[PDB]
Amino acid sequence: MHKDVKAIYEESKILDEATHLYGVQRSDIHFIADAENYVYELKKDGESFILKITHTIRRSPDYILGEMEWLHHLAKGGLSVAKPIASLNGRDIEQVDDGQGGSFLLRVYEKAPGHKVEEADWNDELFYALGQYTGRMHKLTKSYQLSDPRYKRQEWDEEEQLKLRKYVPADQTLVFEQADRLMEKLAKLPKNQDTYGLVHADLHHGNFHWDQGKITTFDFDDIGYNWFMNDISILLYNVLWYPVIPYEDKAAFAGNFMKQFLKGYREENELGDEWLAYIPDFLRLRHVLIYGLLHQAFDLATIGDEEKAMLASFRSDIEQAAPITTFDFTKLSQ
Amino acid sequence: MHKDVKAIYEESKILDEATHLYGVQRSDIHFIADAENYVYELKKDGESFILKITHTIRRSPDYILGEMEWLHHLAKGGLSVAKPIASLNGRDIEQVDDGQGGSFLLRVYEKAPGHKVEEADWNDELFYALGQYTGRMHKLTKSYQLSDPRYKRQEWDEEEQLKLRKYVPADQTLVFEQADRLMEKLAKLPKNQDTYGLVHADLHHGNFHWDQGKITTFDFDDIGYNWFMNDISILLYNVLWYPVIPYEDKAAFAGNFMKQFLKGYREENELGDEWLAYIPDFLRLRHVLIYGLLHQAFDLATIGDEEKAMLASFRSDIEQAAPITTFDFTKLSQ
Ligand SMILES: Nc1ncnc2c1ncn2[C@@H]1O[C@H](COP(=O)(O)OP(=O)(O)NP(=O)(O)O)[C@@H](O)[C@H]1O
Ligand SMILES: Nc1ncnc2c1ncn2[C@@H]1O[C@H](COP(=O)(O)OP(=O)(O)NP(=O)(O)O)[C@@H](O)[C@H]1O
Ligand SMILES: CC(C)C[C@H](NC(=O)[C@@H](O)[C@@H](O)[C@@H](N)CC(N)=O)[C@@H]1Cc2cccc(O)c2C(=O)O1
Ligand SMILES: CC(C)C[C@H](NC(=O)[C@@H](O)[C@@H](O)[C@@H](N)CC(N)=O)[C@@H]1Cc2cccc(O)c2C(=O)O1
Ligand SMILES: [Cl-]
Ligand SMILES: [Cl-]
Ligand SMILES: [Cl-]
Ligand SMILES: [Cl-]
Ligand SMILES: [Cl-]
Ligand SMILES: [Mg+2]
Ligand SMILES: [Mg+2]
Ligand SMILES: [Mg+2]
Ligand SMILES: [Mg+2]
Repeated sequence: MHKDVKAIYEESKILDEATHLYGVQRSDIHFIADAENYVYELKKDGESFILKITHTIRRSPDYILGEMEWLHHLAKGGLSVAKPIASLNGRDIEQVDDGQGGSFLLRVYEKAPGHKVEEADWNDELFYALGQYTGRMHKLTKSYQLSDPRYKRQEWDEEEQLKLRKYVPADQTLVFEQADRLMEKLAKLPKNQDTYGLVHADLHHGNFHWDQGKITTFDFDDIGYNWFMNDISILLYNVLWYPVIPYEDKAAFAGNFMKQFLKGYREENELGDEWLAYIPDFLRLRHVLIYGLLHQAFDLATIGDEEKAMLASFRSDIEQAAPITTFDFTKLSQ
Repeated sequence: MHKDVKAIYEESKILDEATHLYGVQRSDIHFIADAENYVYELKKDGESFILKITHTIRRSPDYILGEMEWLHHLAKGGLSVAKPIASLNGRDIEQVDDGQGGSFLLRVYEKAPGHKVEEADWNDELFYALGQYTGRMHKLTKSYQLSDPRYKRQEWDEEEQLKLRKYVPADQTLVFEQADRLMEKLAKLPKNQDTYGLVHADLHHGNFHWDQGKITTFDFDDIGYNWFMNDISILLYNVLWYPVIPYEDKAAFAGNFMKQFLKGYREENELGDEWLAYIPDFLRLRHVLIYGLLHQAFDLATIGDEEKAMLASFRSDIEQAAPITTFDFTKLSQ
């Protein structure tokens, strides 16, 4: 959570607003998580919904409307996504004055059917199904047309958490050098309809439900224009980071995941073998992004020595330009 | 900091006791750090001292007296170490009742002459000097005679922070499997007076001062019986973790540090080349220890998602039995 948002959020006050805006009682709202947004389950007329709250420090209403517009496009095209629900005043986003020049932004979505994947689900069938779904998502995004420039989502390199100098101590000169080199390397990549588009940009097993083999995604809060190969790499990063079943051999796991994923992906979208060589760079970019996120979450003048000790490990991985995995992804060519 | 100690520490009350025990005004007590102990600089009659405060949750007075007996052995042998200073009541350790049947434990040391190493002093000359000093320390420890068994320091395997099952969730089955395998593997190693003895067990560049080429060590809080090559490996782990000058190539840095260190070490103590093969195991052991330390410091029920995300990276390194570096230390044989 962005440290400046955490500092201003008063939960009982803003949830009181939600009660009137969505026509529920406080007892119908249940906390889920507070990672990037404040997320709650909201019960109304038998059914379950999901309330996500954020703030203008990190999101504008128009930017969120660009998320909703893409969601609509995907749902129209037959992809299972969790759709927004309007407030009692008919709004997709409710804006609440914080009293200090900003706004809390509330929005509600349908609760995706099924559940997050568990050990019994963490297998080749899942990885294949993720590939099929992601392929379908990328094919569908090729026909997306932005209705209004107000709602334009960011390009990959505009991401706030990649602005390391804003959040990381100025003395970490090698960190900035390696990050700069990497973003300069990825900026050399070509972009066309078949390689680059509006993508989810945070695929992971906290952001979808599995309902007897059927995937429904959510958490479209970070969508942006990006390479299809990067969208895939971000999922890989995430499954390597938080594996449902812990692994002893990282390379072997990465290779098997990608083998199964790509079998499914290839049934639904064409992407050239040349992109496989860039997976390691995209994995390194995610690591840089996480280092930025962590610094945007922490005040280094107050955090503990233990947190600093863990941050030191991440710092050195970035300074080394250490590969996330030793698996040679080029061997997964068709 | 041990989470149970952090929970009960009443700083102001305890520092009020320190004013009378060591004869200093509250304004002449300056906070330094709160990593494993609460550490303060004391200013008295134009000289400087160091106050370290802990609690009976993690240390007994007799165990600390074991630290001090070794310090005096080393000092008598000509090694520069920061010696304890008695309180105004003539005691090497002062105890302050916590109100619940435990005690805060206060003790004061000489402030070591010199300063912490910086970028300008991070070079082959330092690494060589560290080798010389460490070799002298190991040679000196061979003649240590323990006075009474009350003051015995622990064997390596008795370390609290290696007791992962006490602090880490029971479901991290692969973590425990790897930790157990490694501890059993190291238990196969031979021990004799030339390979094993009472050692510092936490050498790092936060734990010594450099005064124009002369080293004075401190933070003897974790001394215990261990292999000489593990004492050396622990220093290596620590310089790789918090390098004063960040490196791009970990293996090259590790190799160069050890080459310079061993040149110095070999002038002052003879240790067989067969031990070099065990550096990677000892480095992995330290990584296990740090995982235990972090769990001892954190309450997983209340820590934030950002800390958990960093811990997940650590967990996976242990699960993979990932080597800390790819450098082949057996190439540094004579
Ligand atoms: N539409 C939905 N349907 C069902 N459950 C959901 C839905 N949206 C969110 N959740 C649940 O609430 C959790 C948090 O929501 P999420 O949208 O992941 O928040 P976030 O703050 O953006 N977290 P991050 O994944 O770190 O960016 C998810 O992991 C799900 O458990
Ligand atoms: N004898 C001393 N002379 C000079 N400075 C000292 C001395 N002892 C401690 N310090 C300073 O106080 C800091 C913290 O003391 P230290 O003994 O390292 O505490 P700790 O809580 O055991 N930390 P750790 O290194 O994580 O085990 C050191 O890094 C030095 O900056
Ligand atoms: C606190 C944060 C570091 C947690 C992290 N989340 C992310 O890495 C991403 O959501 C962010 O990197 C992303 N929101 C940043 C962005 N700008 O897109 C982690 C990532 C993750 C991986 C696999 C399964 C998971 O359930 C999760 C998860 O829930 O969150
Ligand atoms: C919060 C804690 C993780 C910080 C860490 N300290 C250690 O790793 C060691 O002091 C402990 O592992 C050690 N006290 C545990 C033990 N049982 O001996 C770090 C280690 C370190 C490495 C290099 C230079 C440094 O200044 C430091 C430092 O000051 O502390
Ligand atoms: Cl709640
Ligand atoms: Cl709206
Ligand atoms: Cl399977
Ligand atoms: Cl005493
Ligand atoms: Cl254990
Ligand atoms: Mg999410
Ligand atoms: Mg999100
Ligand atoms: Mg220390
Ligand atoms: Mg210490």
